[PDB]
Amino acid sequence: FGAISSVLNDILSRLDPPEAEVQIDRLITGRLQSLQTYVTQQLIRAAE
Amino acid sequence: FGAISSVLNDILSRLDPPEAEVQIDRLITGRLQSLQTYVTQQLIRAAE
Amino acid sequence: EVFNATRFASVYAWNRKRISNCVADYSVLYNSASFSTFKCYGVSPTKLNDLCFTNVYADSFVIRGDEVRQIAPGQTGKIADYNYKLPDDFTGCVIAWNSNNLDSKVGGNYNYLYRLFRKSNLKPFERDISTEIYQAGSTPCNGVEGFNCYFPLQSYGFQPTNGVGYQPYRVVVLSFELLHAPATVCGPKKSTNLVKNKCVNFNFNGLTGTGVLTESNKKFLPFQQFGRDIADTTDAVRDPQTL
Amino acid sequence: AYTNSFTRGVYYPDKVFRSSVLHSTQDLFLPFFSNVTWFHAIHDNPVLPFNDGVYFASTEKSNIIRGWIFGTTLDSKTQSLLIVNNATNVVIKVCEFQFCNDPFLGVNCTFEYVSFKNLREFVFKNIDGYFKIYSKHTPINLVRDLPQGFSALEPLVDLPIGINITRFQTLLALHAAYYVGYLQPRTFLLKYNENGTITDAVDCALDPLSETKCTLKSFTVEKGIYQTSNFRVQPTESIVRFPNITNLCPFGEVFNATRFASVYAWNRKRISNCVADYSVLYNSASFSTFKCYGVSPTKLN
Amino acid sequence: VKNKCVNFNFNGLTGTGVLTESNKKFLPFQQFGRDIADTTDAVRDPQTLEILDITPCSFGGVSVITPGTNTSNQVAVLYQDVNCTEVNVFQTRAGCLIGAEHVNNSYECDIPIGAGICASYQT
Amino acid sequence: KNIDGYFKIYSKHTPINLVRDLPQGFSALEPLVDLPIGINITRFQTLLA
Amino acid sequence: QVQLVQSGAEVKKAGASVKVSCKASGYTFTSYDINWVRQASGQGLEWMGWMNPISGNTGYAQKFQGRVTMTRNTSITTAYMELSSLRSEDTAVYFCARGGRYCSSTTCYSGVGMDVWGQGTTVTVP
Amino acid sequence: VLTQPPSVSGAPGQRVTISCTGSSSNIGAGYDVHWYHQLPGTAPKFLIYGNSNRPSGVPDRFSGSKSGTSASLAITRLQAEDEADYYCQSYDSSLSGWVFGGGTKLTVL
Ligand SMILES: *[C@@H]1O[C@H](CO)[C@@H](O)[C@H](O)[C@H]1NC(C)=O
Ligand SMILES: *[C@@H]1O[C@H](CO)[C@@H](O)[C@H](O)[C@H]1NC(C)=O
Ligand SMILES: *[C@@H]1O[C@H](CO)[C@@H](O)[C@H](O)[C@H]1NC(C)=O
Ligand SMILES: *[C@@H]1O[C@H](CO)[C@@H](O)[C@H](O)[C@H]1NC(C)=O
Ligand SMILES: *[C@@H]1O[C@H](CO)[C@@H](O)[C@H](O)[C@H]1NC(C)=O
Ligand SMILES: *[C@@H]1O[C@H](CO)[C@@H](O)[C@H](O)[C@H]1NC(C)=O
Repeated sequence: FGAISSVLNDILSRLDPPEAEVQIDRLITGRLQSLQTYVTQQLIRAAE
Repeated sequence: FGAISSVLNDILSRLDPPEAEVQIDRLITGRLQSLQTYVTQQLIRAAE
Repeated sequence: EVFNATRFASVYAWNRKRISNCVADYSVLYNSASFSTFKCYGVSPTKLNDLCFTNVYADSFVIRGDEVRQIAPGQTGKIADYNYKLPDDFTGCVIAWNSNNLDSKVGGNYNYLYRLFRKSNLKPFERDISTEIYQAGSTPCNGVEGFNCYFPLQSYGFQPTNGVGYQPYRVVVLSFELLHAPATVCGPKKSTNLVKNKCVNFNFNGLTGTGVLTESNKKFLPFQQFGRDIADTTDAVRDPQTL
Repeated sequence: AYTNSFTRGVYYPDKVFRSSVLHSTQDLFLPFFSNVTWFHAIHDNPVLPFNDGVYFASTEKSNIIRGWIFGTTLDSKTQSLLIVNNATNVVIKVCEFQFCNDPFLGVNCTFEYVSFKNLREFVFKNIDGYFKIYSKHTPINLVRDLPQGFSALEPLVDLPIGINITRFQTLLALHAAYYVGYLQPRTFLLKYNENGTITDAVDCALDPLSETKCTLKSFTVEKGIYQTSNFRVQPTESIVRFPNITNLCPFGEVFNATRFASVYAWNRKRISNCVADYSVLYNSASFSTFKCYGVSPTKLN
Repeated sequence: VKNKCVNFNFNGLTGTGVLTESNKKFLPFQQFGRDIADTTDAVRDPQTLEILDITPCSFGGVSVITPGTNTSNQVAVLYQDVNCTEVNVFQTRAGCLIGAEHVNNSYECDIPIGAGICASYQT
Repeated sequence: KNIDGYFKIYSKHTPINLVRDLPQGFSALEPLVDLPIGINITRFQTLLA
Repeated sequence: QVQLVQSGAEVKKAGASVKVSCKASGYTFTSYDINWVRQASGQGLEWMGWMNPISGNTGYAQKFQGRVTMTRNTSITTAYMELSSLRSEDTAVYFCARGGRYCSSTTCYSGVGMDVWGQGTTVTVP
Repeated sequence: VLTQPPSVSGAPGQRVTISCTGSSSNIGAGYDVHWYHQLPGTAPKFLIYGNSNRPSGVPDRFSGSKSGTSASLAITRLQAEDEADYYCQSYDSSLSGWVFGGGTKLTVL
């Protein structure tokens, strides 16, 4: 998602909190937006 | 949503405009994404 | 007392002076060209007069000119981790004017002191007066300095003969925390009369907005200031002029 | 001696008025229906852990309990407060007062301020340098123990001392019934009424009733199934498994070589079969700048 | 350790899980294993050449069976898809149920649990 | 091959019984030794004895 | 940039006391521990103890216990070795030391008394 | 002094491991031994501390090694001009903080 790693254990062990918040809320923006695509997608699928 | 405050009169009354585009932009991408989840949620809810 | 002061504390025992029951104008601070760096991401410098603050603490200390970015949310450094920690959610504005001519003397301003050794990171806004000898090795240290025994609270030397990179610089955390406590330091603005049943641009203790102002029958307790709805938006207020 | 702390110990986390709305916050309260110790006032002042706070209650008829000393050493070695009320003045100072051999009141002076039928609840604490005096006086008709009932505990005065307290000792009057509940960083479902008195509270990390109470944001939960949190089998210990490397790596060699290459012909020294501690790297203070882009500057060892 | 999830760090790779023996025939250059979801499936112990399967231990959300507070204050907890070792205790296919006594008599479902188990409030 | 300065040796030894063409069947090359050299490689020449 | 001034040649009666000075001022003295080392005329050197200018540490050695105290005037940071009720063993040249390692470095290495002081002598003869 | 060639007549280049005998607290634990030198004609300016750790103008010929119950520093390249006064100091732990011996001297004939 534009962050420098994707395994969140690796990001936690890899980044300090001040830049970790930058990469991590990038990851959260990506992984949320994947989750709302997932839940609206299975929610429209649930309408189906 | 990553901004330092949540009331818009508070965030505008204490931020200088050049960094206020950044702070307001974080707040409105959060607000608009939450409102987007909201309007899609009532779009599928109004579909139901 | 916090700008024109004769005495400044150090980073180990920095003064945490509650400033309350006074009028904070900031306009003379704008008109002053004395400040060199005026850094804060919390509040704005110039559009601050219309705001009235919860309670402001002036953290008075001295650190180096290269250390002025250490007083920031999330900054990691020697003094930042052993003397004075700033939280990530820090609200308030740190001011650093030049101290080229104030906090210095010919023999060396030797009263400013700082910790260099600690086995733990600091809490935000803490007050560590620990006077034990730091243990460097595994040998027990019975108050005897030397090998594996050094004392953490280190001092500075400030002389006008020293270079401008080693010249004393003044950095002061006027910590403007907008917290729950009652507003007492408002801007130097004149008050107006109250209007009911007509919506008007209100600025009550720094909170701006538009709305109608009618009397309310609720018994706000003394020290009870606002009524917030579910949105934490101010639904009711107590007039600070008339109870 | 144990007691069931029925309902006491609820205060205001903040003093912003709310009406018919249930606010959830993390704060330090003692749990409801929990185990609290029972004391008498004959011939007992051990120094109990005020790790983050206790709740005090007094059954009083002649004003015997009159003060407290809270702190981390409580022996004038640290800043410790003393409370006396000489029938006309409220006196709360942390200044270097002369305390007795056994601290009582008769029957570093930095904080520059120099001057049954009744249940009394007092919680003196420090959160972020604020000293909140919490007080409530309540009439009752009960003699056996602390009463069952709800009592909001309101702040009165905030004073500039900001004191470390990790363990506390009560103050006696010589010529004290109290309760000790260990507070924890717990989340609490709080109820405000339209008149602004906190009428009820829930320690919602306690039992399934309360867990449903603060996940459903209601004091009354319907009959049903409700997911409240997640259960994870916590790791009891840490296992480290690394190759059986036996050679100290030549990191010092590429720091202390007799010559270094230019940027026109810089080298690729590739490393395998090594141990890297980086503790000598961080212990060396020679670093003029350390801009560490992918990995943490400190958290690498 | 085996059959007990702990904090492992195998050659810089961290996680939480149990370490069990595997029959997964690695080639000598190859060192790590992956899943369909390309997370770590197996590792070789770098000291003793053995294939160690990695699987995170039993986890899951906790759900709560509770009747009305206007009816009862009796409490119950449900641990779904947890086997009754790692946690008046009942084990079912849905998980480890603590608080409700298991009844061989069958009633109509009031508070659903999972895998055909349901809880209610009766004598 | 050499990629990023890593020289991986690939080897495979299989028997064949065929007369006209390379046989139809799948055979993967496995790394054995990875080597730190850092070169270009563009041309190969076959020698005999 | 280390500057070092001390007392001069003196004669004192047995049983007397001296208010001696070992005066360091004018530079980054804080990284340096102003310790104390002597030598007899024609003997090897010997270390009496340390005085730590870093905010108030006290600790002695055995050969002059009961005879000497120390204090520091932290304004301009004058170092003392207070020879009180003097005896025969202090008739020598007395000097200070200077812990040369840098204190904002975390590794506690050896004291490097790179610069050495002027003079101190309490000769006890009749 | 602690057990070395304690006071010998030595030309500048003599390859004499001018030692400094220390116990397990000194030869093993106190590896930060530094050599004071009160120089003839000036206040002590040893310019030799931490064994082979050198300031400017100081050569690596003063080699610092711990061997059993023996320290080491030597010189090379025999000449005439290096008449000097040497001292070894060790962290003696239970003794005073850092202690010498008897006053090693280097002199020519
Ligand atoms: C408070 O006291 C505890 C124990 O006495 C100690 O661990 C902690 O560091 C102290 N914190 C401060 C800010 O003094
Ligand atoms: C303070 O406010 C009240 C509000 O009516 C008023 O009576 C009083 O005059 C005010 N004080 C001054 C100095 O005007
Ligand atoms: C709260 O205040 C109102 C207003 O006077 C009063 O009538 C009522 O009795 C109070 N108590 C409640 C609502 O419990
Ligand atoms: C290294 O580890 C292996 C593990 O298989 C062991 O057999 C060997 O004895 C170890 N050698 C040393 C020197 O620890
Ligand atoms: C639950 O644990 C018991 C304990 O040994 C075991 O016998 C049983 O097989 C487990 N249940 C499942 C479904 O694996
Ligand atoms: C290796 O290959 C590149 C690309 O063909 C070439 O530019 C380079 O000059 C070669 N190396 C040397 C040492 O010539």
